[PDB]
Amino acid sequence: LQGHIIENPQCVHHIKRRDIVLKWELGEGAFGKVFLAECHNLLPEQDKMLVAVKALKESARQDFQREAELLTMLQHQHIVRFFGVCTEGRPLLMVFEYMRHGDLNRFLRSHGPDAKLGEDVAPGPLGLGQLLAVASQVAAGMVYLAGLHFVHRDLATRNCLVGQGLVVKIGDFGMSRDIYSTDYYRVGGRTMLPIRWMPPESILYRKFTTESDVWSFGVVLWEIFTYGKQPWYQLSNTEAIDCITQGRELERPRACPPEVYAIMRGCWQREPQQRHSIKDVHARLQALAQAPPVYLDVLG
Ligand SMILES: Cc1ncc(NC(=O)NC2c3ccccc3-c3ccccc32)c(-c2ccccc2)n1
Repeated sequence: LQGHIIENPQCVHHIKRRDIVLKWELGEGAFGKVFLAECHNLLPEQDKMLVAVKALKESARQDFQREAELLTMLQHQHIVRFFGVCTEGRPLLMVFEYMRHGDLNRFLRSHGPDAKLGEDVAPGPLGLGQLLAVASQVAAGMVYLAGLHFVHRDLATRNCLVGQGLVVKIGDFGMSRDIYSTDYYRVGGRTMLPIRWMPPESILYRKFTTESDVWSFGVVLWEIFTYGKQPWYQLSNTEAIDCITQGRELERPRACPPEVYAIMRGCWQREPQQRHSIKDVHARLQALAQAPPVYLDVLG
């Protein structure tokens, strides 16, 4: 499964069941459901705090232990915080920080020109500075994963979360194939591929590396500047496979300056070895994110 942390061949904190108090469901997938909950005695000078709890729907017990081990390793400002597990009785639970604004795709769409309707964001569409801040934070999380030699394989805005103060982090609760089924191409009986985010070598040769994740980051950058639109939305799944393998590139979004579109094309070099590194991509976006109003006003 592309995006499943256990596809990486690289101690776990435990929380008592009495310390977790379920509030309501946030979502559900084929592997289980997610709830908002209050977690007691988790962090000092807080006493009580909101968390997102993933409940497991055997080999699944072994998958759970391996997932928990890998999630414990990931500790970064731009990776969704994993607090630990609850193993006393059933269902087994995984506890994560709660991200108020939900997934990045939903956040972009709700703050784009097609939205229906102010604590963390100004009225109307997200400005250039805000779009650059979002992009920079996702790149920072990808720099951290590249540094640990982790290959995501399902990087996309749906697989990022947005918290209070527009803090953006990479992470998901394993429900993207259920919530965003049209973002995947169904092969056989259960295989679902995020082809629109995949480079030619991943589609043609099934090779996944730090470089295929750079390509996916370029597509993320494109989703950010189109306010969450699906890449190749005008194409069917087979038509998108044809365009990607033929070497066609996503058009410059209207809200995207040429400086940013350059960073996107740098992620989309046909040859994996010639794609810019995530360190270089993050350095450029961060520089543009923290540029003074005088400098990015002439970019916009
Ligand atoms: C069946 C299925 N399909 C996709 C899934 N998604 C992931 O493994 N996402 C990882 C990930 C994968 C690469 C790199 C980083 C990170 C990361 C970081 C924070 C939070 C979550 C993740 C899961 C799943 C299993 C346990 C807990 C949460 C999700 N389960």
